[PDB]
Amino acid sequence: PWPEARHLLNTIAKSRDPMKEAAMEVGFYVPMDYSPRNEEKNYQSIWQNEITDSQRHIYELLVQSSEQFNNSEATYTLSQIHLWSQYNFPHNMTLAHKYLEKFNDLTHFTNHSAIFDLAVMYATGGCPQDSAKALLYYQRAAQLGNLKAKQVLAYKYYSGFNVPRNFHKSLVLYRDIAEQLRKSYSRDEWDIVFPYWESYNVRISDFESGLLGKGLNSVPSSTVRKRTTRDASERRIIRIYYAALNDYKGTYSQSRNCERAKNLLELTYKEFQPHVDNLDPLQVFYYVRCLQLLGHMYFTGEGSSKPNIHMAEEILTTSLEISRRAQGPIGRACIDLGLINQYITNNISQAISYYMKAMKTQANNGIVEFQLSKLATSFPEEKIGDPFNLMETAYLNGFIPAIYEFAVMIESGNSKSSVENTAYLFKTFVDKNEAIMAPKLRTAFAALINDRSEVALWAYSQLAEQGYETAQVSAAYLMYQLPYEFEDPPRTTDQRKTLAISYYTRAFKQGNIDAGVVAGDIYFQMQNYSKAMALYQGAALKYSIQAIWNLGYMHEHGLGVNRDFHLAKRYYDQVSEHDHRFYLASKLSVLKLHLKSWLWIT
Amino acid sequence: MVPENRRKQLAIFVVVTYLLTFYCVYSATKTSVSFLQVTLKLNEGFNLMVLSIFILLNSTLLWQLLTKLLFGELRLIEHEHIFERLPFTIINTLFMSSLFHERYFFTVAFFGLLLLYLKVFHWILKDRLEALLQSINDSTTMKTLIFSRFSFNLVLLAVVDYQIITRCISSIYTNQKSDIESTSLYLIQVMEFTMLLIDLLNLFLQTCLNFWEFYRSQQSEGKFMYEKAIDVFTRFLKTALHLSMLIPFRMPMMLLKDVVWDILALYQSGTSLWKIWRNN
Repeated sequence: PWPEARHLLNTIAKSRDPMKEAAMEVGFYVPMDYSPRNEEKNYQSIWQNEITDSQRHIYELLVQSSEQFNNSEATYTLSQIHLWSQYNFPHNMTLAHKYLEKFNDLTHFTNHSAIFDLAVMYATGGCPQDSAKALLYYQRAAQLGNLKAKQVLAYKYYSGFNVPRNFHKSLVLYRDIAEQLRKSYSRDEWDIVFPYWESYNVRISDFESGLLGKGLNSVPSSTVRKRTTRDASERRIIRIYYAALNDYKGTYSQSRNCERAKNLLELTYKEFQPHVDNLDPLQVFYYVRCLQLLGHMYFTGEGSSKPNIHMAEEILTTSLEISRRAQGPIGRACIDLGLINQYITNNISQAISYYMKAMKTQANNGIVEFQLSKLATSFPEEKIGDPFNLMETAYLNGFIPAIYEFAVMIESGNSKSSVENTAYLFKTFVDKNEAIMAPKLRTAFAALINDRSEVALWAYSQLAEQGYETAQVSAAYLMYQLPYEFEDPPRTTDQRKTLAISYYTRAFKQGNIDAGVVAGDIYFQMQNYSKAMALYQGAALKYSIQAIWNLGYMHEHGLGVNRDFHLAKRYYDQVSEHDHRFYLASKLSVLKLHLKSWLWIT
Repeated sequence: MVPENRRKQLAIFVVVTYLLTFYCVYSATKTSVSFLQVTLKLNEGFNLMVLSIFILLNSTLLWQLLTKLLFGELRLIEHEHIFERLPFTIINTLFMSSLFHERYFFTVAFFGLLLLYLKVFHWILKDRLEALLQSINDSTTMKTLIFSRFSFNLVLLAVVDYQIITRCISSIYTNQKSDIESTSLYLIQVMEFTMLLIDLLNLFLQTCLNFWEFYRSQQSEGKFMYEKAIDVFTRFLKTALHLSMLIPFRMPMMLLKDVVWDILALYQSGTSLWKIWRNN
């Protein structure tokens, strides 16, 4: 019956991602607490009222096929259905476990995707957690040749979580994965132009107020792109350019749509070219910016079939001519022209001149120094900077291939070639390519903005183990939030909190600060008072306001340390000294302190 | 004083302010996590102004009760006087406030309201002394304890302003910072409270004059001469301090106003000096 099963499943379009369908022409709800009885009753109601009869027939056929015969291909499919909540079916975390276990029993440790998922489910203890079985499964899935498994093992060896600290093993694993990733790219994608994949590496709960309060948190918000923005004659070109931009680099709610931008740019160029001379005061800026954007879109070839190299060159040199007078910007135009005449045409000196004019611009990230270093390596008689220095500046700026090239270069020669710096470089590369190792962030966000919340928690828990800090703090926020004042605390089970604490702690040790304060609050609610002050002090040494004030509050009460009012006043004067706007609260707290002291009457 | 409709208006004002502040506090609380955030929310503009209104109301009520305790009840002449004299001083104090911007917004208001209350106290004190002189009762000698009560009022206000000025001079001396405008602010406080102290000194010497007059008159030149002499003495001290302080600061307006009214007071002092020459 499985052939008929596949033929039927061919017509349901597994998962709809509103980030993509909203590109033809807000936020989400997160929950606060959890209860298994409510969830299973919701599951029963969904199966009772929503599902259509054809889907009933399909699911019954699937159960019969995967139960009667050891089909080994209906089990996997039904497990994926119940796990990623595809084909309009609801989420179950125990039955997916059952079916993945059956599949692993069948295929005798030959399939590594199911082994990876099972190791995750055995390490997070969703279903008790047992680290040894999960580690064995990680090893096994690393042997078979999975990348993410090698990455999670390398990270687990690099941070000291769950195993002792060790830098050489992490170095070896990171070198292996960096080599594979370098060999997974073509020559044109590496040398000429890097592909543009939309990143969803943001942490959730930055669209909302924030973590541990607004205007109170230390680490700045990380939402790099969300709807950039800034009377009849003037505003038209502004609106048209901003529509072009907002449809070139897609946003979070709506992904990119490039053909629209191509049409719009060619239309506005053909319409505005005859009479450009009248737009001197301000509009020449935005017009030449649009012109450069369209030239770049032609040179790369996005939104079209193939690149138009010669037309792009003419368009860009026209843009640069228009820019010469009225002193417009030359960044992207010079960058692209240099990229062209160095490889497409065989005149190198012009490319050198272009790059040298482009180095000091703001628009470049790392391309200029990268090409300069490669050429200087190929032609030592140019007298153009120093290869190590150029690759160094490139790596520092943030260009991806430069990270790997600089790691290789610093490993080839001493130049402070310790194990820590090299491990850090390779980890930076592996983490920051993000196009193969972290594709599940897209899926997580998609499933999250269509009311399926648990599957988002699952995807984020899967991405936590690899070391993607933002995914860690996101899964944490979805498992436990900070409750508003004078309100009952959440009602989540104990395992939920004891996992959220680990995720918070690893997020903190990764570099984030606010996770320290929030984990301290989790312990404070859990009535520990012992391991809380530890994190509190560890964060206070990094100058956190709420951390310091809360440490004061902890001291001046009977919990933990015993009633040392002096150190309390010390910490309150500290929080008043470091930052300003907390003046009133510091003073009022010292006043309460004085009042307690005097009420001496007894 | 207080008309009936004014009293009901004030009761309405009090209850409205209390309700507004309670609502604002509960609002800024229920939408916050920790004390720091609700503080940053109370400091917000609307809630800031509402809390400042509450503070002003409670401070006026506190000062009213303090007055009722200290000076009992005021005579109608005193109330007419104070109601007449308030506005010019209120404008002068607002002008002192407008000298410094957002940096010194609140502490200036603190010291200004303190100065206002102390000036009201000094004026009602002078009027009470003048009443005591009119209402003198020669049935008994001016016993040590009656002068003791009056001088209790005097030394109360004396030690108050003296503590204030000495603490302010100490704050000036310890704060040799780049924040020179704070030193100028403290100098304004010194000018005001020292003016009050010199007024108290004037009143002290005049009441000792009357005490010695009663002393000799019961036991055993015109007093007008000595009264006017003390007047000139205290006005001269005023002028000297005003010069010696405001010339360093080179104030555009307080300097000119103060010294102009001081030279007019010196015109009056020269006329009284001619009275003395006629009484010589």
